Amino acid sequence: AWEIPRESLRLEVKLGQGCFGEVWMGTWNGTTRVAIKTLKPGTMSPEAFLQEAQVMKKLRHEKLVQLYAVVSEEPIYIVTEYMSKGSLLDFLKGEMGKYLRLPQLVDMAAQIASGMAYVERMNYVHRDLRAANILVGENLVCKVADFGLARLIEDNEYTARQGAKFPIKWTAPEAALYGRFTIKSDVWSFGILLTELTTKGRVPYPGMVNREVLDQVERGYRMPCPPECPESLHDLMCQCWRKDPEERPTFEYLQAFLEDYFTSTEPQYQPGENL
Amino acid sequence: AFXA
Repeated sequence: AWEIPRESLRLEVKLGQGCFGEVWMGTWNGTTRVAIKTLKPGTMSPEAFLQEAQVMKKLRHEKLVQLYAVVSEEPIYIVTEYMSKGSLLDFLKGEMGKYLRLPQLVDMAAQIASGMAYVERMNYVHRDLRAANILVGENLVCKVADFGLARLIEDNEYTARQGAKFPIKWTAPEAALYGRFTIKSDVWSFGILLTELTTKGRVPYPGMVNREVLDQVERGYRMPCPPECPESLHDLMCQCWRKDPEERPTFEYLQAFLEDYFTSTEPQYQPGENL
Repeated sequence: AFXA
């Protein structure tokens, strides 16, 4: 069931570490370049994971990081397509961040929307869309990673949607408060992602704590338009942040709006200091 | 999750 022997993998170079595990560049079957994500034991049920992996395997799209194989025994290994430029969040915060302007950032958003539009077409739900879980490759290619993992995490505080490991600031209120995760809560998160892109990786709701964010957002608060960001793009964010989930745009719409942005919407764009 |  896409399950492979652990010894068919060679984990060669460390690529990163996060709240729930590490990731390595390596070789599969001594011939194939891959990445291997490795999960801290106790993070999720091997059986529940193996079941979900069968779904993850079916998601085949140029803008989704492809699943190749798994090792379901703890520590769980997830074997995927390898992307050479790291997480989008780190990309935005690092040295290249200074060279990115609105046209690059909008194109990256359009690519992400394209992968998510496939997820949407397939009637699936990501649950944790944000720059930390997007990967960058050569030629500023961006792909969505880690589809289907969020639901499986068993961390104590995390299952209560609280604590340092649960991304409250990136999560739609109905999902954060009530666990109502849908493609429309993914759309909200995409709105937050647009803010990450236009602020070069700044945390959302700067200076606000998690509870304050939830309270304020429920009362109608929305993040403002970033400096040098056209109001039309902030309007798109605000559509993603509509209180009624059904009234948020589709990813199909987001993709097309972003792909056409500089001819249909902002043909008069002039580069600024940052965007 | 793997990359912070």
